[PDB]
Amino acid sequence: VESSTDGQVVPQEVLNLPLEKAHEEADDYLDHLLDSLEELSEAHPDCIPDVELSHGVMTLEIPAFGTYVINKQPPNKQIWLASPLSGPNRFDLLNGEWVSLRNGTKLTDILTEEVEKAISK
Amino acid sequence: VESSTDGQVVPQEVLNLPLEKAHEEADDYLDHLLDSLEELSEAHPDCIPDVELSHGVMTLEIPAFGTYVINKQPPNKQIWLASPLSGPNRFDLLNGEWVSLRNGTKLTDILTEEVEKAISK
Amino acid sequence: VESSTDGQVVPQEVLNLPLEKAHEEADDYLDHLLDSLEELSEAHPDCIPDVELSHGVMTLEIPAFGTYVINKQPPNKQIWLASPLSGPNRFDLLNGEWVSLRNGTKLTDILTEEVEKAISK
Amino acid sequence: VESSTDGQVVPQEVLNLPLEKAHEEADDYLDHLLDSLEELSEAHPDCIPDVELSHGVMTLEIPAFGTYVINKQPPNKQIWLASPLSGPNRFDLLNGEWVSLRNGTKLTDILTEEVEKAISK
Amino acid sequence: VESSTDGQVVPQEVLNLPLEKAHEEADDYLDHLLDSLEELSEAHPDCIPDVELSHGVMTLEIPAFGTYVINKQPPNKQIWLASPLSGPNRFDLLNGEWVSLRNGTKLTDILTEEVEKAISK
Amino acid sequence: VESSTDGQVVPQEVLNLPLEKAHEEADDYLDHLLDSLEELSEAHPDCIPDVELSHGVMTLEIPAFGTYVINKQPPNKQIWLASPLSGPNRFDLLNGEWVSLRNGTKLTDILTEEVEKAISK
Amino acid sequence: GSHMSSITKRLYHPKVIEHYTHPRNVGSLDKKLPNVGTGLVGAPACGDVMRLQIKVNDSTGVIEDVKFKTFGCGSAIASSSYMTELVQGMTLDDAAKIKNTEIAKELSLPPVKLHCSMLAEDAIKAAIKDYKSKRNTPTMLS
Amino acid sequence: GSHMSSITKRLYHPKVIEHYTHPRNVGSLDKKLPNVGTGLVGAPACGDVMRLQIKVNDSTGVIEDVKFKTFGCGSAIASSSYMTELVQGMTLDDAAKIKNTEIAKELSLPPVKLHCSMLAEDAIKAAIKDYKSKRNTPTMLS
Amino acid sequence: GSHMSSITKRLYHPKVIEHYTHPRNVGSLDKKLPNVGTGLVGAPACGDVMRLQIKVNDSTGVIEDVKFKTFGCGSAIASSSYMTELVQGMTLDDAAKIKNTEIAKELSLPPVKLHCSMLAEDAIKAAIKDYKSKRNTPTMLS
Amino acid sequence: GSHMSSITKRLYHPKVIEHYTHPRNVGSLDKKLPNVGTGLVGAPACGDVMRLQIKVNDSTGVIEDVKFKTFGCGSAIASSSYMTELVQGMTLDDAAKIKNTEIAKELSLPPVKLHCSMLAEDAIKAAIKDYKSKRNTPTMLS
Amino acid sequence: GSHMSSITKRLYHPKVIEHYTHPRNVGSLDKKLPNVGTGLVGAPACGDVMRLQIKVNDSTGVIEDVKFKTFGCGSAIASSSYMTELVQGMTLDDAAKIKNTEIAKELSLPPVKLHCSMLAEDAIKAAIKDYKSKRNTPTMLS
Amino acid sequence: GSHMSSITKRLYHPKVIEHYTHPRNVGSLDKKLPNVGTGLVGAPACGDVMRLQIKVNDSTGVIEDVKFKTFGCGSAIASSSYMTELVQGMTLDDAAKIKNTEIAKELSLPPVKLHCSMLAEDAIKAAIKDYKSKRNTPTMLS
Repeated sequence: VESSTDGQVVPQEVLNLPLEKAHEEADDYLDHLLDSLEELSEAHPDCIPDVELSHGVMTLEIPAFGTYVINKQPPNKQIWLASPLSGPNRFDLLNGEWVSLRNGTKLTDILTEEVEKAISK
Repeated sequence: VESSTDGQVVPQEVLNLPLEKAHEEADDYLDHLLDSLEELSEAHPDCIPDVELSHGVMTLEIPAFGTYVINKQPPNKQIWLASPLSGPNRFDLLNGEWVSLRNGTKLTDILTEEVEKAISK
Repeated sequence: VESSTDGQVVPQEVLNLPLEKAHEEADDYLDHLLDSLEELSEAHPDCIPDVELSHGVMTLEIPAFGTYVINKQPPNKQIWLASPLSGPNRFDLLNGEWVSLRNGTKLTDILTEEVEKAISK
Repeated sequence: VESSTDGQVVPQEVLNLPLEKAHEEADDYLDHLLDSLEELSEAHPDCIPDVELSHGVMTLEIPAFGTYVINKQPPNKQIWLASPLSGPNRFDLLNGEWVSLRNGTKLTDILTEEVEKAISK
Repeated sequence: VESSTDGQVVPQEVLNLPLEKAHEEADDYLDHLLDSLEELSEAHPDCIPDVELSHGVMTLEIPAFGTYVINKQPPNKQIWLASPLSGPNRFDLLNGEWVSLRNGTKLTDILTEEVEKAISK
Repeated sequence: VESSTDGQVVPQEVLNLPLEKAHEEADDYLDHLLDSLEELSEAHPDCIPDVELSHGVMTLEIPAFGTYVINKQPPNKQIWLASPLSGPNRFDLLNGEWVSLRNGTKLTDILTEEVEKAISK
Repeated sequence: GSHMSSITKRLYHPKVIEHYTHPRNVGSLDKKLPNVGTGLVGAPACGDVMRLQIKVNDSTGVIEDVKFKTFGCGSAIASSSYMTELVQGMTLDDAAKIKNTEIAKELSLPPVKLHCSMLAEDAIKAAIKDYKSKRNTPTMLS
Repeated sequence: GSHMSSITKRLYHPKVIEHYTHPRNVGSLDKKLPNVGTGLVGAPACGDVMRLQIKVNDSTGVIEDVKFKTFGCGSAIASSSYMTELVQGMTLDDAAKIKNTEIAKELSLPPVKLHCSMLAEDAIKAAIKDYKSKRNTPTMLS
Repeated sequence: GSHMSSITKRLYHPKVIEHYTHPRNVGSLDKKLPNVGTGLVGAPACGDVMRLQIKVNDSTGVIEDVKFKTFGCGSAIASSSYMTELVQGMTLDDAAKIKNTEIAKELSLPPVKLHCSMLAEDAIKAAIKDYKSKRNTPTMLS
Repeated sequence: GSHMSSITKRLYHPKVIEHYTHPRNVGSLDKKLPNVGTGLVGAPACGDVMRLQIKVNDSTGVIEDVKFKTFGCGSAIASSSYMTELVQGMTLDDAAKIKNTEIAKELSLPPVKLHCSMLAEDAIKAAIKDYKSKRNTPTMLS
Repeated sequence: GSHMSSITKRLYHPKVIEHYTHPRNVGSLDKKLPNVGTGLVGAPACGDVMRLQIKVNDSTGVIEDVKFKTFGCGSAIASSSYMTELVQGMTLDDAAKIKNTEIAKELSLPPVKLHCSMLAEDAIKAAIKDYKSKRNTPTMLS
Repeated sequence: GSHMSSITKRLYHPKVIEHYTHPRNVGSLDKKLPNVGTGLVGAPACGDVMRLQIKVNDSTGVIEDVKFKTFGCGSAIASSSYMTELVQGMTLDDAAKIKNTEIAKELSLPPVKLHCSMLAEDAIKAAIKDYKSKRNTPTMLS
């Protein structure tokens, strides 16, 4: 068929094959991050009391372990997400996602984790 | 198919069901416009030395057929297309593509007529 | 063993020896205050539903008795304090943490007590 | 004294010995870029307009088989290679040649390829 | 294991397994770099007759081999080392320590070599 | 071997025979001055305490005896020499290298001679 | 925007391997002995399949050979040809960062991700990722 | 914070530690028996010891399986358990994110600081570094 | 800068080259037979040859040992010695980082204009890159 | 998260599929006898089909009645029910025309997809668009 | 930095406390029996120990006398000596002048780090704190 | 230029190499005997020796004549021919600042990378430099 390729075409065997994570640009990454936040919200009667998206701010609130809210961090590297235990570590692009310049740690997953640890304990 | 709805997720259908598509507004419409533009361009009656889309401002040097220039108008009927053979028009959404409020037709269509006539003769 | 300035050298018994409260600088104190808030935040059923640290404005939320925010006071008696009971106060230094001129006041102890009373009752 | 620093020092047998190809840190690349720019433009069968450089700006001209611009982008996400069809991809220097943080390695190979695909047809 | 944290906490050993070097995140690195130079130098005034450290700039006067100077490069690829060895070398984080954008070499280790070679001859 | 121009292309045996250095591209002046500057830096163990590169501005500390500082003036005759040794001079290209407009001789020759005149006795 | 030439004439060149074999079609054909083991892509919505087999020097990094199988449009075959030519005799890094508007330009028009005409980008990326496993590093693979 | 629940009685006398080892007590006891050359960590003052044994698919960099030994605190049993459930079917990178979160949450009432109760911070660091060494890419380890 | 001591010192009487040949001179001399396949560089125009052979623990990516051959000048031996001492017990990346002014500092007072005083940069770069290539990753050679 | 039941207990017995199929299996069944030409959708390999049949008061486009068929998940019934309630007694436009979010909230925790467990957005789009074409207004549709 | 000398000279031969003690070694010696309390800090890992005993004129808060014991490095004896000389006749808290900072410079030239052969920092801080306790001031102690 | 001729036909027959040199056989072969002392350039590894010999009227500054030798590629002959035509009747000014582009342009659209295509640029440059030297002015030469 036609349009828009490769996720919209219908042979449905081009989606299990390796392809780059994004192709434009910083938009896709943010979308994925918000998507995770919506997913996280249910299954807590408390441990998420609302997710709020505001211009130049993201709030994930966790009052059952305490929390910090992230904001834009000036150029060099942008946006730390590394929870208190190891202190703040800024994150830069490395290959299709924001990977901290230390280890393989990626920001979206660190937020995913802290919320499902709450369901745990 | 998991992510990302609905322009990259298909159960092998929706390309035969009526549902709105495209839109970002800013990136998706230009991208679609370019795809159409280049596809129409082939087998031109006289060589085209260049088209450059520099930063949302496009010069298209065509000595073969129409010498329209497409640019982005500042807020107030956003986008500008001037067609030298039927004048200037400005377009705002009404059907999920930019639509003339001086005609009732899309800018996508303007390219269709003027370019494809060139292939002919 | 080797490293660092000062009292960071661990002969495995420097944790029972007295050492100065900060070696750098005024920030140390602020980190401690935040650290205390994180510990305190768990074990509140609805007493603390929110703690967001913004850009030098810190909100403590108690919906069930009212609350106040703490923030930095512009240079001249730096760091603001607030209370509705005893009125607002301000600070200087006397250990590099804060002063006690009137009358034994530390925002670390003030916050600590008030939040942990909520965990209690 | 001798001859003559920094490249010059070698016996001139270093074109089969492993040495840094050329670091920047802000001077070398712009000159190298200019040499490359002229080289890519010429030898195509289809018309190529004259590349024009206006200070702080640079247009690379390619025939109407698609054309991209080469520009510097201010700190963080440097030197965006805005392709109209594929969007921008950002590169931060990493091994003496500009390496995209969204892809594999080496900037130069992309320029080479897309230009010679145009010279071909 | 308690306070100060994350360093100077021990269950009677400082480490027993490797721990990746953290960011924390701008200032820490500048302190570390300055320290390394001074530490290497110490107990010898032959290698470096005098050091002056202003706020935001480091000078090390040596007439016995020339001079390299250390200063902070403006945002993105932060820290600048100017060395007459190979010219100025620009560094960006890639392992939680500043790694050369030439071959991939830590600046810390370059300082190691250059100071003790001076003490030697 | 092939690519780019002009130094790279030569077969490395036409070096002795007359060639043109060329600007490449016009940054050139900084590179040439840097080479001269390195010669000046060392070969005296008792003089030249510091050479500083502070990106665009350039300081050269030279001991007891008339001290001059040379740096690149922004285009308006782009070298400034500060000197209470023989007073100001200005320079313009006459054959692809800077020639004094008030001595009729290249800057590099003055520097070479003057520094090495000290190394003598 | 010029002829490949692959104007689907006489019937010789559409589509290369399929035309050579002997037997045809036969609706129970399997490609054997040759196998993939690297990049595989295919969109049987329009009946175009591409399979790139790379060989890569471990020490040098140079792409010794790449072979293209194209079971698709006649015009598409040329895109593959020119790309495999280019990549051979050039390093690993040349293979890397292949878009998607190189191959498309080669056929005629630059638009990214042609619907059933460019499976060649997807093919090369797959092949080199496969090679990264065999390289024995997973650090740059993710 | 919530119950595991761990009885921590009886005849152990303290906590899980007796059940795993075996021979009990015996005052001549040794660390045994399977090993795969992965990390081992233990603090002598907190009384805890952990041994994580990973199995790793080298064709994708995916943790196939991970089984654990926990000695010490009841909370630490849960730390090992929950992280090991999560990490499997996910890459190397994911494992490091999951352990860091797991240590900070598990102890509970977050005081920010590190703990010896769960040794998991040191134990994963050792594992991933060890994996790189055996995978033969030590340049990207450092 | 001071004497290392320099050329034709000491008790050789002239340098390393004469002393350890076997056969001297003889104008038909040959070097044989075992080599380790590490870097080789030589400029007979500058009258020098150097061969650094590293041995590498490929687990930690640390140089276990490094020995040298120096052909050139007696003064040059001192630079080769000092580096090999330094380099051992440090990572592959650390082993390099030699150029012009550093080579000059080792040999006395730098002119920083020097032309082919020593090959040591080319030699070490070659050796570490060669190791990584044999490891089956050529991404760090390029 | 709630139960309508979403298992649609009991004696149905597997979901709402067997409730209306009935007859089982039978491998020869067809949809019969009348039809009103309104929107129909179905996505095979999601195991669901939805058919909403509108009646429309031709004035401002108010939906007089709408009844549905739901085949698929028990959860899926809830979107068709809830949506039909809204649109009745009101114009179609102000009680419909929401894609991903309406589907997402209703199924349970939002997937952030409209595909394909609940077909309800596509089912309504088809019906109201078909209506508008017959009405003879299609310049605000397309 | 200058020669104490650290080793041997001037006829110590080790340190300065060994040359008066007696009993030697004996491996059963201890600090006995009357003591003034004050700061004491033993590092068993670095193997050095320092003991500063202040005497303080209570009325003016001035150090009447201060004696030291230095065990460990020969370089450290010189740092301890010069500081104890200096601080006499000056107000104790002001006099000590130590973060770190000064102690490092005395040792030879500062590494701009805490050496770990200097314990004088922990010793002095402890000592002045001890004085404040006895003087009955808790306000400026904390 | 589609054809310089590149091939060089007819009765050359392998380039202008053979046509110029000669002397055949003679068994005393070698370049001899007159020379005008103007520029000469030649690489034996590139197989081409080029010699441009100018004559210059000092009084008007005009290049009276300039004749060439071409060796190597037959493509180069046409470039040499056309340049010498232009240069004659044209001042010293024109005969200086020697291109570079001129050689490239003649053969094809300029590649902007010419490795040992012509040494003609060097030959004439040498020649005018020589002229300036003999008339005395090495400061307009530098």
